[PDB]
Amino acid sequence: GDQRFGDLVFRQLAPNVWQHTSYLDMPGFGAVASNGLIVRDGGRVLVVDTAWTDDQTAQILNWIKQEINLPVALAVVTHAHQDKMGGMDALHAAGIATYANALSNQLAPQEGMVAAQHSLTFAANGWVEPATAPNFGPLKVFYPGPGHTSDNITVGIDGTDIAFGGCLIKDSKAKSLGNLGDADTEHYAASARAFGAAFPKASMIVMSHSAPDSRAAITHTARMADKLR
Ligand SMILES: COc1cc(C)cc2oc(=O)cc(CP(=O)(O)O)c12
Ligand SMILES: [Zn+2]
Repeated sequence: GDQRFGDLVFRQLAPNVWQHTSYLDMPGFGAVASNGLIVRDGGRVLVVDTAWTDDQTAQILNWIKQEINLPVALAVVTHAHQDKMGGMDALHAAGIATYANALSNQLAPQEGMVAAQHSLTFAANGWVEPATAPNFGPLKVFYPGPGHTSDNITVGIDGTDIAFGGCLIKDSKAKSLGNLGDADTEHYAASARAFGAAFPKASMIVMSHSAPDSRAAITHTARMADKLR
């Protein structure tokens, strides 16, 4: 079940995979939950996305120390908004190697974010160029095209049924596509479907603002995005 740890929530999704959840009271939008992932790969831990803030991200590291007690080898962050990169300084203070889409690192300063230390680049078909993602273990990084943002990336976990859509994917009952302020509305539907096609065996879809869902999250998100065109 859900584990409350200070102001954060942690939920085990698989033997080696947990979801981290943090909250930011955004004036005009309530207290918004954001989810990322924690993956144990043998004797090390890999993180997908920060929490909203440095303090919350340090608390993620504290939870990892108490519940897993292995070094965090790297973190990858999935676009240049605060819910995904707001805690970069906490990762750096902890000595953790950080990775983001090159475009996310380019956008970070203007978005008020600190850039990751390393830039991922992507082949024309969307798969990460492997030399830019060394030692990623089971994390398979895919750029599906522009959607929630132009830089949004996605992550599958090899050896599990889990894929992470970040803010690109909304749950199967969602009423809207959320914050479209930086979105590519023309390309969103295709990008959502490209995420599903990249991880065809993923039956558990994890996303930024809802609990994990079935693949109906992908079909429903794409069908809603069909309207934006
Ligand atoms: C940049 O961020 C946001 C901006 C605005 C105007 C509203 C928002 O409302 C949310 O609920 C979540 C976010 C972060 P997100 O776009 O999900 O990365 C958000
Ligand atoms: Zn965003």
